Amino acid sequence: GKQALKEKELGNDAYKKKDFDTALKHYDKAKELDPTNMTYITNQAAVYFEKGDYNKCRELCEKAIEVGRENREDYRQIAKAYARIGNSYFKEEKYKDAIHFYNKSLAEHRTPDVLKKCQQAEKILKEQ
Amino acid sequence: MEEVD
Ligand code: NI
Repeated sequence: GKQALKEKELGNDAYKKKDFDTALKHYDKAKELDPTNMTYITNQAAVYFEKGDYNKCRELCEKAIEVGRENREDYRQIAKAYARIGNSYFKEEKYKDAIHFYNKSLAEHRTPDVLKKCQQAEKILKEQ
Repeated sequence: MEEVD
């Protein structure tokens, strides 16, 4: 499992500098080596989110959750996957869906950042 | 940016 984590980290470093092609290629190698790890998939979802491809981001998040449900110990990462789907809807101003997925996320694992994002989306929707 | 793990 060692090499996969090395590949993931080189991908993370690239992602942060906005070098998305490099990030995807290293995450691909990490997935090839450790296919039951949903983190490499959610990381690829982050890359598409930042490229503005919200649909692909959500497709990957759904995929990650599928993989994660197999290993019944990833509740925190599943919460993260749901939150990312929520964020992608938020970016597109599709607030009802953003709120709905933040709730799915919170039910798995409550986090202050997701709660804050949800409250923000709730305030925007309520006013509308 | 979105957070990576
Ligand atoms: Ni490389």
